[PDB]
Amino acid sequence: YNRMRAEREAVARRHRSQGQEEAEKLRATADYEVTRTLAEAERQGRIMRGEGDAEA
Amino acid sequence: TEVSEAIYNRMRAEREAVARRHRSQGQEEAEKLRATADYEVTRTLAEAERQGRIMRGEGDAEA
Amino acid sequence: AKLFADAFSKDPDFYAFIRSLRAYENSFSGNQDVMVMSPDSDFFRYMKTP
Amino acid sequence: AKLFADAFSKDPDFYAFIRSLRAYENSFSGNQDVMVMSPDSDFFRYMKTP
Amino acid sequence: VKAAFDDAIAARENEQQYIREAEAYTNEVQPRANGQAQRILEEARAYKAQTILEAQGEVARFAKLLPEYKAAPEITRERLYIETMEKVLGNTRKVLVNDKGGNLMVLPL
Amino acid sequence: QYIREAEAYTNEVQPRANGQAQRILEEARAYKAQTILEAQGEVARFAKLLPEYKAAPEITRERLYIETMEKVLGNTRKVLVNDKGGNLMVLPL
Amino acid sequence: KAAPEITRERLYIETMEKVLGNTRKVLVNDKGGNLMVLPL
Repeated sequence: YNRMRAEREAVARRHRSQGQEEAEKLRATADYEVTRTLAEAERQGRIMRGEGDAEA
Repeated sequence: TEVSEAIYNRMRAEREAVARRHRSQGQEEAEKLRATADYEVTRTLAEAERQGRIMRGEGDAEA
Repeated sequence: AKLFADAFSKDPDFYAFIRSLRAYENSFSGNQDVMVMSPDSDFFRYMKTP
Repeated sequence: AKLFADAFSKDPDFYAFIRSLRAYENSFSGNQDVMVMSPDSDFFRYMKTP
Repeated sequence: VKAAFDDAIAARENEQQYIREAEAYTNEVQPRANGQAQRILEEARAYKAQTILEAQGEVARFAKLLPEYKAAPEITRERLYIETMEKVLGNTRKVLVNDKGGNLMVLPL
Repeated sequence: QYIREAEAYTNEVQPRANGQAQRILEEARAYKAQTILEAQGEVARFAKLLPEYKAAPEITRERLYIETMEKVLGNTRKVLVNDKGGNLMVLPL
Repeated sequence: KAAPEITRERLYIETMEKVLGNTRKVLVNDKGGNLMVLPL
């Protein structure tokens, strides 16, 4: 009974691991996308600032 | 028993995401409105500042 | 690198001027630095009665 | 070492430039050091009136 | 061993919920980013307008001032000079030690 | 027990590092994207500026020079003392 | 190899800016011949 309990818990950990691993991966790719969107916006602002400088 | 108990937890999470999206979506719209508003405010404030400089320069030149 | 090189490969001296000035502002940004200048310097050439 | 050698062997001078610069950043990172420069230094050549 | 059995069934369900949390995070952080983008962009627009308007005003002051100087350059130069100098001299700790005096100490706190 | 105990531990860490490894990569990719984007903007801003300078290089150099100096000078402590007296102590902390 | 001068200058200014901005500086005239370190 003790030995059967130990192997049953290993399957539970695998599931948890997978879920935790999947969650991390999902958050990782989402952060990349957010960084891209913010970087793109910052690039457009520079152009606008340059126009003012040139005109000024 | 335990199956149904954990099934309810999953259904609650789905609802949260949907609700979270709505609230987050609304905040985005509000943020854009405030952003343009601030721009116009700065514009008006800067427009007056230009008129002020002219007046200030005129006085100095006269003096 | 490529982008910067191309963009600046037309007027390198001007790029050095702008980029150098930018570095100065960010370098001395902190208020924990001292600059022991002289009054006879070129920048302060307008502090002498015309 | 083998890997590094062949790679850098191509351009030895360029490897010295980047590697040396990297070392400076990794060395002077801390805020417990001082750099007593001058205005005559070539880095501050643009600090003088154009 | 019955206890461990239900725990494994709960694990599978726990995998699916974590996904939803990550999914919600992505569906919540991404809209936020879009809002933060329109803010910085609007700020840039203001910057352009601001400098342009400020430049115009300063230009106008210079224009007016210019002929006045061309009439009496020396008089204008002396007045403007003294006025500027007086301000800086009255906002700093001066010494006025004769040329003779050499070595000094800065004493930076 | 120990065998099974340590077996589970080894199993556990394995996917744990995978997520970390994938995350690290994603972070690197984001940096790359930002770098490229930042370059473009700077180049664009520079480009526009350039023709203006071509018209009045002396005035442009002067204005920009005074603007920068004023900023740095305004923050750092100044002395403005005769260079002839080339003896000084720094007294740092 | 395409643009050594332009890329070399950028790297130099870039690196310099970092170290310079993270360290104390004096900038006293080169003519100066005396200075006291006063360390711990």
